[PDB]
Amino acid sequence: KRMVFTGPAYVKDHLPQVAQHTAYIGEKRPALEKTGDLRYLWRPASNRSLPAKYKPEYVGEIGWGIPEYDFINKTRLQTGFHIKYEEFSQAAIDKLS
Amino acid sequence: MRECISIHVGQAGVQIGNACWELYCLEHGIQPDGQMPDDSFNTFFSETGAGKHVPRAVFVDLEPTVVDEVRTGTYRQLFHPEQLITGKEDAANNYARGHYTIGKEIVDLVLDRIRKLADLCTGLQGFLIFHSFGGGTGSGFASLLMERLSVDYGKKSKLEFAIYPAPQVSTAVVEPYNSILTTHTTLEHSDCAFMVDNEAIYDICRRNLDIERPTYTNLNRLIGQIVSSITASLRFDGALNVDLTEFQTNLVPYPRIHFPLATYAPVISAEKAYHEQLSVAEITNACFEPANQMVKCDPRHGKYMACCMLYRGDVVPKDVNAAIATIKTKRTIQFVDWCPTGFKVGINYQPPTVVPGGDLAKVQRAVCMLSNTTAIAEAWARLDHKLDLMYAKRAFVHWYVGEGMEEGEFSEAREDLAALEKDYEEVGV
Amino acid sequence: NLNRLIGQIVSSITASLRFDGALNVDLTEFQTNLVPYPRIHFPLATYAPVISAEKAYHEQLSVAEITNACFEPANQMVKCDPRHGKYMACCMLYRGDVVPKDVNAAIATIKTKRTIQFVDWCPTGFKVGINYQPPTVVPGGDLAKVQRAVCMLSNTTAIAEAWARLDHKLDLMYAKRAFVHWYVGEGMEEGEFSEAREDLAALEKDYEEVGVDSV
Amino acid sequence: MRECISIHVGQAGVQIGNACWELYCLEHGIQPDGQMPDSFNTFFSETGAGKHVPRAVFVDLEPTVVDEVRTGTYRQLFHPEQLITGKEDAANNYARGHYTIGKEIVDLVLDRIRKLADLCTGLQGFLIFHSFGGGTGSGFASLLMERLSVDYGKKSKLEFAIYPAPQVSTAVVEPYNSILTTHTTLEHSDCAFMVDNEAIYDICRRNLDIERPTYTNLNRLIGQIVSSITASLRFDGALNVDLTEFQTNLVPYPRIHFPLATYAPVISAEKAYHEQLSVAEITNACFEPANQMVKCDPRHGKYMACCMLYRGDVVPKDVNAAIATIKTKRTIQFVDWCPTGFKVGINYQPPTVVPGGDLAKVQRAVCMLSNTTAIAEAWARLDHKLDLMYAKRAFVHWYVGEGMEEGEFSEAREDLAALEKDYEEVGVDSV
Amino acid sequence: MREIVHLQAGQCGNQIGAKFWEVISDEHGIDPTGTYHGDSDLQLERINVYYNEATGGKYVPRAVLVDLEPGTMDSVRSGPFGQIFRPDNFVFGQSGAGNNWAKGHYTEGAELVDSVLDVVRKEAESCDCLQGFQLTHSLGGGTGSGMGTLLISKIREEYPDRIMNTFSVVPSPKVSDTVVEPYNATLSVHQLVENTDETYCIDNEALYDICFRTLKLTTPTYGDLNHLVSATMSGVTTCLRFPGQLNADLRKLAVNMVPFPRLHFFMPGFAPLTSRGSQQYRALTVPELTQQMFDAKNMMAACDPRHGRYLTVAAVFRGRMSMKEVDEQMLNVQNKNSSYFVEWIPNNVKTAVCDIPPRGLKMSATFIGNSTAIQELFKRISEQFTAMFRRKAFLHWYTGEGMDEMEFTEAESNMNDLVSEYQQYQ
Ligand SMILES: Nc1nc2c(ncn2[C@@H]2O[C@H](COP(=O)(O)OP(=O)(O)OP(=O)(O)O)[C@@H](O)[C@H]2O)c(=O)[nH]1
Ligand SMILES: Nc1nc2c(ncn2[C@@H]2O[C@H](COP(=O)(O)OP(=O)(O)OP(=O)(O)O)[C@@H](O)[C@H]2O)c(=O)[nH]1
Ligand SMILES: Nc1nc2c(ncn2[C@@H]2O[C@H](COP(=O)(O)OP(=O)(O)O)[C@@H](O)[C@H]2O)c(=O)[nH]1
Ligand SMILES: [Mg+2]
Ligand SMILES: [Mg+2]
Repeated sequence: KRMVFTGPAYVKDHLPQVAQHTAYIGEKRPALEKTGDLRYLWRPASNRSLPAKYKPEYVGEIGWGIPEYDFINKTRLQTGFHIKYEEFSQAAIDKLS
Repeated sequence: MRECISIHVGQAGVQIGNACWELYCLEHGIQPDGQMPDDSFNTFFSETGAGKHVPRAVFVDLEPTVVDEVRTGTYRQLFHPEQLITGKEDAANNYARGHYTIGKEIVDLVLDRIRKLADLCTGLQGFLIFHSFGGGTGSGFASLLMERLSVDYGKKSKLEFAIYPAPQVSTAVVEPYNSILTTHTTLEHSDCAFMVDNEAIYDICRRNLDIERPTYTNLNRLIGQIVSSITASLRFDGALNVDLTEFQTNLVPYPRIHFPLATYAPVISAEKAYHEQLSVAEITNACFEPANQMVKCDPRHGKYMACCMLYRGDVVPKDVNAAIATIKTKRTIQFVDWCPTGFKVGINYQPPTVVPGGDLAKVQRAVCMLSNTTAIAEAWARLDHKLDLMYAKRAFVHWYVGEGMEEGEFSEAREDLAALEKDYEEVGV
Repeated sequence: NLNRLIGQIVSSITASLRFDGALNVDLTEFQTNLVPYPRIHFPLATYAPVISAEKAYHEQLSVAEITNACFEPANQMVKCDPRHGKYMACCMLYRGDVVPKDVNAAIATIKTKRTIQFVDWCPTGFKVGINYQPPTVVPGGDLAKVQRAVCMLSNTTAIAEAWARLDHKLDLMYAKRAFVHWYVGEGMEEGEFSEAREDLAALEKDYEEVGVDSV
Repeated sequence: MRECISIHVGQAGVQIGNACWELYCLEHGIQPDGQMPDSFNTFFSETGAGKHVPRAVFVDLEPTVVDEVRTGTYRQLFHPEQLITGKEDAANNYARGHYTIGKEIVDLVLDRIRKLADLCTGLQGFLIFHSFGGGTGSGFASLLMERLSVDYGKKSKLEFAIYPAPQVSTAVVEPYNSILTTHTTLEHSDCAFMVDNEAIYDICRRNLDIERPTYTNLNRLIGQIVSSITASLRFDGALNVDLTEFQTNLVPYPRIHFPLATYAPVISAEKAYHEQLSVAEITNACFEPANQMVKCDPRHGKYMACCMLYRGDVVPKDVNAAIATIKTKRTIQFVDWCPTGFKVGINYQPPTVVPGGDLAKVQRAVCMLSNTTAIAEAWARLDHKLDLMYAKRAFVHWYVGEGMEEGEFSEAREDLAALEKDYEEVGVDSV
Repeated sequence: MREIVHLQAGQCGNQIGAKFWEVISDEHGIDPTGTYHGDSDLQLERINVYYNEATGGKYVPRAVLVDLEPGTMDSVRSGPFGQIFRPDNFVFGQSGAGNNWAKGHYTEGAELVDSVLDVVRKEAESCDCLQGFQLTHSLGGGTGSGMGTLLISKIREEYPDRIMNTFSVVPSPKVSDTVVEPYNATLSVHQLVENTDETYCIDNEALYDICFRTLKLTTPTYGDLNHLVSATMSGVTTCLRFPGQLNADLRKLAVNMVPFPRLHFFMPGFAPLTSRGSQQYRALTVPELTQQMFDAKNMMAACDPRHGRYLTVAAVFRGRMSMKEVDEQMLNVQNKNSSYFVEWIPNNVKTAVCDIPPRGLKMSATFIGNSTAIQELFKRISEQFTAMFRRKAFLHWYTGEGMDEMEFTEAESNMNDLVSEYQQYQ
């Protein structure tokens, strides 16, 4: 059966004893090559730590440097090779509509 | 919500409680007057609005000369005045007087006080019954107590801390008569009966300690240390907490084979403890000798059935399984073929406390093994021989029958213990 | 690094709809030229002037050899060797400053070589279209900035060899009934895979039977 | 990783050890209470309570040699359970160390040895101190040798025995005891070092300025010759040897395992102001008969194998020059079947000086370990001393009443005659 | 918007979850009080998968905490990260299970399951699109094995179209922590076979061995032991929270991992496992990563795969890497070890990648493996069971509750059929 309260005399809750040192007494001389903790596997360093970014902030990716390095495709942009809608094509467009 | 109610009956029970409740007030912040100058006390101590703490125990005896010491001791402001129940006539080493004539007269008062203590409780799960198999009150009145409690509170696990009679040294003469009857009337109402022998703490204090010439008060401190190791998990945190329910579904295989032992491993002086390394692989290794146990019977006669280990202080688990894996590789330590698992561990996260002016060392590690061995069958065999040599010529029969006994229950408890010995031989095939 | 190649292939495909040229190819002559039969419409794709920004300016890139390295089996986007099969119909789309004459010159070289083989019922084989606009390049791009580009679409019977392993994979998997209960839970029959395999085998039979000749 | 276990059985062993452990704690920073205000665990065991308990088992069957240890300044430094004490003295009887009263205490010694070795992880030998004359050192040591060699086996046990001198002696039954303890140890030992007290008396009289010596000076010199054996574990040098390295460089045959030990610069403090203690003079200063710690001249024998361990500021260049000139002289005898002869070990740790001791602060020191054929005359004289007394079975009536029969002396005779014939078989050459 | 619900029963499950929520809170930049204090907006983007949003920017985990005794949640709540958990989601019993499967299944479990179902029905219907359920328990325990399986049975009856995944701790091969462990494990995994969809088996001895040799840690604790379980724990649902080149949720792995419904017993792993004194000298690249993966002693279970053959192998990568080398090395490790894979399946390795590496590692990955070498793990349990059951060792705590012998027999029969099914495909 379920309690409302887990404390003495059906009031409030139980605060257990917390171990101050959960680690182990090195009874002999503690070794230098001893990997005592295990939170070191992924610890962010203080202050400086790499955030999570996206593809436009990447390198060699999609959407990277498209408006910045636009001078490389400028010679293919400024040529007069795109088809310009003359009178007859516009007339056909208006003919359908 | 893990409380215990301690029942101390008999001279041995009250004298043991004088040390157990001395240790308990020290482990918490309890002053001897019942004051604490953040709620781990609740397994043994209550709370009254002025700040006073009142323990949950029933010191009951049939003669007043022992409880009158507690009434005028250094703990007279701590206990409830009513919970120190006393009688007026000693049972006088008689199962009959403690079970039929005097005990039935006063058994309603102790049951009423126990009922009040349970009404104060919310999550009670255990009974800690302290007595000895020797005398009359601790063998007859305790037996009537468990007879009445097992029919009243139902399936609540009552654990029993009884003092076994040694086969070579004993105080009284009528000892087999007062042990056979209580074992017969206990065997169907108990769950676990941890047995301690008096001679096997004497030789330990001679050997491990450099104590020569000790008294009962040295034995009661070791008993209190073991009983505090039993209920250590209800008070403090740890990796594996073991409460009183899994002392009961783990240590006893069959409903009749429920007589386990006890053993405290790091028992040493506070001067030898400087120069000896208290490694977990050592104290566990120094726990299985025949010379380090609190029962005289050598475990080499039989096979272990189920063992439970309790660790206190900074014990880390891999040396635990390294220790009990090296234990399994020893040809001397023999198990049964039908229990391939064998062990059970429990880890706590606080060092064992030492009373000022005590004997035991200041140590950070502690092991308490509650083993269950076949070799206790010899302990019943020698006491069976002692029963049969006395009853054959009716050595002390008239003291019993003259206080509401018959002849037939003497000639049925013999068959009950023969059946118990037959069961103990059966589990070793 | 692959999605930009696919984007370049698809930009070369629809290049005629975007810029003027000498021989514009609308999206209908692709169907009429590369698809002989209604079921046989599985061509390859080859972009030949794929090169870095450093191995482009050490060399001249005429139309004779960008039309030559394209026919080699190390430049198509499906693992299949064109020497095993026979080409059905071929489409070449030239972007950039390509004079029309050396296109037919390189064509005359290609039809001369005996190391590749065609099917008999295609005496023409090649449909070409010259767009007049060069390809564009991407910032941070792998591809070099180049003037000439070609994209080939080739209907070959060697793409049935790409189908000749997936059916074998299905015969290995379906024999032991592995991973079937995830499919038959949501309204699927155990026999749908059977008819799918029969349809694929019919496609393999069609590719086998197209390349034979009746004399 | 580099541990060693010391057993000091008998009176002579512990009277060596009480100065030996002073030397050991003085070479490190350990106070005599046990606190320090790696490179120590070859002889000690650091505990979590900061105490430094040594690895030693002090055993005697009579209490009057261990209680002054238990009340001395080292009472806080030892472990007070390993100081094993009997009740009755063995009293110069081999029967009372091996048969009658030694067998009810050897179980505790074996249990403490097992408990000491279980804590260690890198055991490489034993350091057993006894004497060949008495009853405890010749009776109880030989009892636990048979146990240690059957429960450990392949480990290389090292022992130190004080051999009975030719002229001077104290007991009169020791010709019986030495042959009795040789008969049993010979098949369960690896490398034991003989020292004679008469030779130390000559050394402490001649090149040591102090006359009228006590036993403390001899024990200090023996502690210095032991500390040079284990100087290659707690201190790292140029040429390092371990304890089992000695097992394979000094024992040509399983019966011949009795080498000697000499310390070269055993010179005074006033005379050290006058000498150039270079390695060239040190290397052949130990080769003289006046500095050998066994009263036997080498010229009647041949140096069968030799091992040298150097200490202090010793460069290995002039060591080769010093060791080359030794085998050029004709008098340092060498025969055909052992052409190499020598082995060298160096370290960078200077030999220390105990304040109040006599040995001067020298900075180069070698100890020589050598087994010679010039020890067979000692076995011949012990054999003669036994057979002069067994002509009418003189002192046997004490032995036979305490455990064994008369026939145990004939087996020891048949052992020692075989040893003598083995030595003279080794001495001759094969053409 | 693919929410998940976390369940934990027993002290083992609670203390594993207490470190999993450590790892997840560190990953998403969540304070102990329940406030977000990270830097990037990517760590907030799919925070709904593991957390429930509240007003004021307070985030509450979607976890349900339960057992039979008040022992361990008092330490769980009073810990460093105990204030984030909802006070409503703390449900509990009175009597400890006492390492009994009967007490956690019929007597106390029956009267406590209703409130746990209340909490689960409260939380599950609030989510936008529930992906599945996640549970942590121990096979050898009383309140874990007896009651988490009851929770699985009572949940599977109500959502039959979701994915069930459990996080088990198998009994150790050498040292037992409870003498009724085969009794308490056989029935639990018998109930686990027919109900769940994907399970992950963890052995303590394998973790000790990997923490002693590879990690060079002579003294790890239980808190540091649960960190590796948390590592393989958060690594399997990383594509549900972060974008990647090739995303794979839990259902995609369930499809690619389970060829037949009764064979879903998987062995978890973790790739970048180094020592502290050898961190500067690692040079993390994809070759040494995949060579550290398929090493037999990198596995978190007590089963060495050399006695068996892999059926299907998963490999979820995380971080900045290219793609040909992944395909190349799953080609290579499958090619030269064709004796250790099945010949009736052409491709055995499922690969997935993500774009955001963990906090402080250049790249990381998680190994999930379905091998037919797990039949030996059930074989020793069956041997211990049929050795204890033959002489009726501890049964009277089960028939003394209201069970039957024939249910023990049918559990052992199901175990034998499972072992035979795993053996037949070899
Ligand atoms: N170990 C230990 N045993 C005790 C102690 N006090 C009494 N005993 C045991 O108690 C036994 C004596 O019989 P009891 O059980 O005390 O007699 P009783 O039933 O209490 O009856 P009364 O003594 O009149 O109260 C002896 O065998 C003792 O070994 C004690 O303080 N420590
Ligand atoms: N160098 C040295 N030799 C000693 C010392 N004490 C005794 N001896 C020698 O030991 C020889 C006698 O053998 P012991 O070792 O004393 O006899 P034991 O082993 O004690 O046998 P018990 O006297 O019966 O106990 C004597 O000849 C002495 O030369 C000592 O303190 N230093
Ligand atoms: N790795 C790990 N294992 C644990 C932890 N706590 C308990 N266990 C394991 O759980 C098993 C005990 O079962 P348990 O679930 O605690 O019993 P129950 O709580 O009564 O159901 C033991 O074999 C332990 O190895 C933990 O914090 N970490
Ligand atoms: Mg009494
Ligand atoms: Mg003596």
